[PDB]
Amino acid sequence: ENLYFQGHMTLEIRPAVPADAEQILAFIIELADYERARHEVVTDVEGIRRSLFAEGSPTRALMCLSEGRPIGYAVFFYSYSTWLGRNGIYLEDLYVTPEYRGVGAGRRLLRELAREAVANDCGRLEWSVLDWNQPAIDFYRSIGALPQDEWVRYRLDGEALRKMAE
Amino acid sequence: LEIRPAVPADAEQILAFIIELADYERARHEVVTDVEGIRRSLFAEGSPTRALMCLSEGRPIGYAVFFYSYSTWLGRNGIYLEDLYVTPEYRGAGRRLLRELAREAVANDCGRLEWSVLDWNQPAIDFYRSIGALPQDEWVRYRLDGEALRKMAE
Repeated sequence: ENLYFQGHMTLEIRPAVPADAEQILAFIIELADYERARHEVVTDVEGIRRSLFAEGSPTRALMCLSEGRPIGYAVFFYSYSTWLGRNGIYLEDLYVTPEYRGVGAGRRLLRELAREAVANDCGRLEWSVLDWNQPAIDFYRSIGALPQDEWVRYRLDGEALRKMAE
Repeated sequence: LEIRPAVPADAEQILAFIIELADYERARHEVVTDVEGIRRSLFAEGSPTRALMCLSEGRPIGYAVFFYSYSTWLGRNGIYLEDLYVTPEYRGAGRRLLRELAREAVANDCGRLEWSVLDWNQPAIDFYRSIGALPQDEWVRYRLDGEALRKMAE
């Protein structure tokens, strides 16, 4: 004998502010750790605070909270399609703490980005997922998102980038 | 050869090149915009997107289109290169366009310069390999557009 029932909490989504930096970094680390890349986080709180909230930063961040109490975040920026001749939005990070993965916070963050895209005349909302991350893939497939698997992303960074400039 | 920022007057030439590139990428039919649409978006007041023109002796020979990304791991902006193209009769202009983008990346405190390539496009892959670029092939890009995007918003 036991009993299951629905609980209801009011959740909040708001734009992030400079004071959110320490929490945002905390969540960035948690996400990177889930993505098996903890060691790749090389920034610090002031690095995040300054770059994310610079005047004319291309990047925007949202916080998700419960009587908050932050429970998740998203970081995104505008992209462009030359084929559509329209801006798009690219979602870089999306994360909800494990404890709160059932309440629909992740989905609503993604929905609000979609609303922003449509409201701003954008052709596409896009993001990336690790090929081994089947739970996330299942979710993205379920909402009608489609893989762009003909494309491979290439990167210049570190010394190779410096040499290309020099 | 000359590399310069694109201006609204370049829109016609940019679109012609966009179509040339799309055609090579086996996607000519995906270009659904006109010059007007390019003007209104690419050259909108407050536009997040930039373009570079490559010219040889006053003649436009190629272009790039790019925007700023962000790495939460690095705590740094990056640049994402959407389009890079040099017309056949002039194919080292492409390398020159990339150099300018890299210089822009370095001056603007960017950690990464990135772009995408079709897996069948071996000439592009060969070129990118030759400049020290590395494939980020653990990731798959996902997209919502059209009805799926509209329905998600609602």
